[PDB]
Amino acid sequence: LAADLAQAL
Repeated sequence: LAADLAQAL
């Protein structure tokens, strides 16, 4: 999940 969110940056 983290990678799925962190992509925003």
